[PDB]
Amino acid sequence: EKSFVITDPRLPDNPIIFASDGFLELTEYSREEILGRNGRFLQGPETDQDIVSGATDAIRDQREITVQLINYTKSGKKFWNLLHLQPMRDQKGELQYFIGVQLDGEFIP
Amino acid sequence: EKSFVITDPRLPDNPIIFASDGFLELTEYSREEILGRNGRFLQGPETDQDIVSGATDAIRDQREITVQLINYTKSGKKFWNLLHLQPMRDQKGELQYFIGVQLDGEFIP
Repeated sequence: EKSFVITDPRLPDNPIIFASDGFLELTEYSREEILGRNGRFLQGPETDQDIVSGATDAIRDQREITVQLINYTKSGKKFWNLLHLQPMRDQKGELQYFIGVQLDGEFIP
Repeated sequence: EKSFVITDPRLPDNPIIFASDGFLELTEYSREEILGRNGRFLQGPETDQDIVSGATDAIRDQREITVQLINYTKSGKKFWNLLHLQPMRDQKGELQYFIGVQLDGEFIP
C-alpha cells in the first residue's frame, strides 16, 4: 500500500488528520497513536537536525519538497524515510492541507 | 513604541503576520523582511537552546509563557529579549493568534 498522511496546517503544529494503512505498516503505530500528532514524532537521535530545520522553513513557506531523513518505527527500528511533502490548496488557491508521501527506498542507495 | 508581533498558528510554523513599529526599531529589520518569518529568526549562536526547547513545547501546547533569551539585531548586535507570548482565542475559545511582546529589559538585571 502507498504510505501517506494528510496534515492540517490550519490547526496548531500541523497535526496528522489521516494516515494510510501503508503508513501504519511502515511505522508500526496505530491510527489512535498517530492522529493529532506532528509527523516529527517519528524522528530520533540520529535524525539530521539541519534537514529538519530546513524542512520547517520550507513548510512555513508552503513549498513542495522532498527530504530524506532517519525515522524510527514504534519498536525503535531505524529506517530511511524519503518523504515528499506537497501543499494541497482549495479552489481559490489557499492552503488547505499538506500531503506527505513516504516513498519506497528500493531503488534509492 | 511598544514592541510586539502577532503570529498566526493556523498557518504553518506560526509566521509573523504583524509587527509593531517598536519591533522594527528593536530588531532593525524592515516590515518586508519580517512578515512571513517565524520569531526564531532573531536567534543566533549564543541563544540558549534549553530555553528555546522550553518555549517550543509551551507554544505547541498553546500555553502562555515568558522567556528571556539572546537575540540579534539585523546588524548582529546581541540583546536580551524578555519575551512574553500569549495565545489570543476567538469567541469560542479556539486559538486564533499568538501575541508576542518584547518587554523592556531596563529594570531586569
